[PDB]
Amino acid sequence: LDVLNKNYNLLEHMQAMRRYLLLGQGDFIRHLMDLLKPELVRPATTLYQHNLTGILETAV
Amino acid sequence: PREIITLQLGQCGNQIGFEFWKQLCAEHGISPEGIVEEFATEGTDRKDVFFYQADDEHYIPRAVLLDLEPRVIHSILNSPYANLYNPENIYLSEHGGGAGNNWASGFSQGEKIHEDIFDIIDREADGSDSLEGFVLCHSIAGGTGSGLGSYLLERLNDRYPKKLVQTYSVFPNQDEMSHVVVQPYNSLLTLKRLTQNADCVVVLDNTALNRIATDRLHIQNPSFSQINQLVSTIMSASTTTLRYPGYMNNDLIGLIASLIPTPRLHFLMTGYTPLTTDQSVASVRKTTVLDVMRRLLQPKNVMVSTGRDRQTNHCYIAILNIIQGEVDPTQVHKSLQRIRERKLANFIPWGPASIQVALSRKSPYLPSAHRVSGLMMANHTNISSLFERTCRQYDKLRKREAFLEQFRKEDIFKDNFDELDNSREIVQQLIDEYHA
Amino acid sequence: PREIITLQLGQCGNQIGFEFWKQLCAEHGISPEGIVEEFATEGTDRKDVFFYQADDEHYIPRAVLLDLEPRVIHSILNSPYANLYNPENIYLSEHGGGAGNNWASGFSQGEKIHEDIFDIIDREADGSDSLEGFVLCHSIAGGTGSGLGSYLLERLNDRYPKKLVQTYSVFPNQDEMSHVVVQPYNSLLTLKRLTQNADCVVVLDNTALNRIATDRLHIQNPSFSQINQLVSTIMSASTTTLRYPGYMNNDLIGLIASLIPTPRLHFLMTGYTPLTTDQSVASVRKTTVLDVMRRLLQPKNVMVSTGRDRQTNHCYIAILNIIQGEVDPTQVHKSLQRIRERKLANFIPWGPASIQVALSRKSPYLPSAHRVSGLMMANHTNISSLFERTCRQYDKLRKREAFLEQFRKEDIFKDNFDELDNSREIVQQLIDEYHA
Amino acid sequence: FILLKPVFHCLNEILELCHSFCSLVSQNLGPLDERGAGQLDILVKGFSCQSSLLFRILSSVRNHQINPDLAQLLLRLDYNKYY
Repeated sequence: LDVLNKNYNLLEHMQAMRRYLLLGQGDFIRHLMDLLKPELVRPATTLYQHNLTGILETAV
Repeated sequence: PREIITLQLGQCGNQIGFEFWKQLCAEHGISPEGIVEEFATEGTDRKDVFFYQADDEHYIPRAVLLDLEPRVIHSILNSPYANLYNPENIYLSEHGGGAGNNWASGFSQGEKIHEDIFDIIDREADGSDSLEGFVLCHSIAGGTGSGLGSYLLERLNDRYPKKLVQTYSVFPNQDEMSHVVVQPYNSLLTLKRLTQNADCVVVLDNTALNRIATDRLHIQNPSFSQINQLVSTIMSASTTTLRYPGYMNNDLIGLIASLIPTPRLHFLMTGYTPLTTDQSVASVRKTTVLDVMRRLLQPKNVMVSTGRDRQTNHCYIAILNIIQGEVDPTQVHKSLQRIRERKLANFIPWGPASIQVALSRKSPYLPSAHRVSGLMMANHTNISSLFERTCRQYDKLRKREAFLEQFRKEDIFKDNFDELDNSREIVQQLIDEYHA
Repeated sequence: PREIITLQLGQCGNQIGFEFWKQLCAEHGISPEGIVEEFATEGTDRKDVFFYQADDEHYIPRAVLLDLEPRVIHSILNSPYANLYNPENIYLSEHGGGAGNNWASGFSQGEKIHEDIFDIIDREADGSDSLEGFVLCHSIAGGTGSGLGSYLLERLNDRYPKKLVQTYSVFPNQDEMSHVVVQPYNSLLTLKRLTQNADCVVVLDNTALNRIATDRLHIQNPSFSQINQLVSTIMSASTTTLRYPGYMNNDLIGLIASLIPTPRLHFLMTGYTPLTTDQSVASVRKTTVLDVMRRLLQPKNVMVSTGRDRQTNHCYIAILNIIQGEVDPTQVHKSLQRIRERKLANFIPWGPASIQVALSRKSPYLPSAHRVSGLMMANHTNISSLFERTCRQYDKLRKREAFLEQFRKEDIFKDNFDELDNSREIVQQLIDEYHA
Repeated sequence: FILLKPVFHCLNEILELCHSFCSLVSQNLGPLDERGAGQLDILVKGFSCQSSLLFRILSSVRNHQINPDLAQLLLRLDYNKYY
């Protein structure tokens, strides 16, 4: 349990996944879901993924 | 993102917002001229929601302060918290105003400085491409905050139509009528603009301030230096879901949406218990959350002068109970368990009610991470007693021939007095009709 | 190799090029009269691209400066940076000119000094056997830079046909029309030569200068000593791929080729954010590249007076975003990732668009190797608002009988006024037609 | 190297087809000649022989079990192409 704390932060990732998949802190997801709605109102195309990667990066 | 522009205005609205920004630096772990502590980012996870976003880690306040009286701003620059304020966002040095004491003064001064009043306050609007709204941190007492504040409730309704409007307005004092006598006139003129030209208000009574200021605070001569202590804490308490990282109703359009039943019914009762510093020596023994919300619905912490025997025919519709800091959340559902057994809130017989409880972690500070805090945002239909108090003091003054010849010389040609009287009775009749 | 001859001309064009050469010595690590630092070759890998190549490690500027007014050159020789300039390349001591204030003065003086004006400026042309081109560092304001500058745009088009022409021309000020009144006449006569007798321009508005000069610079009385500070940095910023060692678009015919859609559509919008010295104390904490290009497309750093509500029916076609110095290039593709999600640039519906980003290492200097710099070279089709502003001020003046009898006595026999009006409307119609 | 046979043959076919756009323009007053438009008509086919062959790799980039560094680069020019 000490080698993860020095190098990998294993159970810190247990808390970090709760903020995105369990949606613990809402400001990460609300500033997401505000910008994220003008893309979700249209049907998805093959041009969908490329602006979804940096609508994340302007949200984080 | 969620940037709100505060509109501090008037003789009393500038002083209650001065220590509101001064409260925010002590909890963010920041200094008004520098950054000496590292507690601002590890302890607090969000800071750019009321401040302007940083250029040198200097969180500029998104604030504007206009007043006709230069006395309120000359007691600011000698304080060491004024260097955080900017001398180019609002005014430079030696700013002035009118003479001046009239509701018709600031109502007529809005369209002669119309070019300058819509120039520098709009520069902060396009800083963020998703503006939250506007809060008018103004006053009802006097003619300074009530005269000019009624103008911006009209022209910002159509120029910025998709923005939230909601104000923390303070009510004036009705003890004697010697120093001021124009109090029934300028109050009802702004109160009409607070219902149809404004969505929500947060009422703050003055006669209920000295009820609390002699309750536990133990003063003999009531001064104006105590009016900023009860007000600045509950202002920062109302944004604990918004400033500190919360999940549900973490926006200002989140909290107000879950409490307003209908337009022109938005007057929210406020409550806040912990104001005593010698409680600190006995909170070390795990003082729980099971006893802090039993006294919120009990009419002891209220800031609204209302009748004590008028609560049996009135019914609560929406009640907010905000706990902060250390909550011990394994018993917060246990505190809400005990609500249905007492029925301390009368429930509306036509529809459901709601007791909403929420939590957020407080500042990394020793008086904040130790003592439980309870903020109440009630909505009870006994608020017409204040509207019956203001209207009975309004029609009695017009039969005494008071300020009918001294008030209609400037910019008033027709009788707009019953235009305020019927619309106030429309509020008072639809409140009692709302529980069928 | 890639030698460019700058054509500094006029009352304003000589002063903006004087500190342009003065900026180049502070970043090359050289002195105008000697070489005291060894940072010129180990830090900077290329120096002979704007300077003349060395004979004694004295990098002579490849510059010529002609003006009718002797006042601009008499404020040069007392400065210690004039010994780098040569008194035989342009003029010796006591050079003069006209009287003189007219567009027809310098237009008629070009063919009476025709032998001398094409003698000493051609001696620098055959120094390198592969000449890059000519940049006319001239002015539009006044009759000095606009009168003589229109002549060299014609006779250098055929005598040197295979050379790049592109100018950094400054636009005049349109606030009041009391000191000068000949401003609509001399501007449109040069603006016709800037589209058909010239390939590209770089517009620099004067009414947008004092928008920035009071934004963050905090001045009370606007003087002419601030006009050289915003201009000389972006001139040296535009040649960072050309002076400092870059790879792609490292020539002046590299940058301009990737932005011009078509001839007579070449007016490029410029933007440059970092101009404040107290930002330096907070750039020590790894200020990234992810936040510096979010504000370039946001209309805050622009130097073009354009409409704010006219950007919805106009579309960007080419946008340049130049980062300099410390870039941290592992996140420069991360900055371009966030561009498609906002769509802050409206894209043309007929063809593709392009957001080009490039980098080059800056000077080995402490204010240069620490703070991020962003240079913008936009191309947006809302530039007809300036052309609608100049044309509406042009036809209104001809109906007031202004300068129709006072202007046609010398060397003007026919009405060439509608020759400028239709060709300006040809530009304004083909811009809106360009997005089908 | 992006792919062994097709993309390297697609890429050298790009640089050959715009190399005859050099030698077509390089005549005296190119676009007014009959040979200027006659040599052009083969090239307006071969240029869309290259964008459509670039279009054929993008379907192999979306339907993806091949290579991530291939896919991240070729789409980076492709939203820089189709946007």
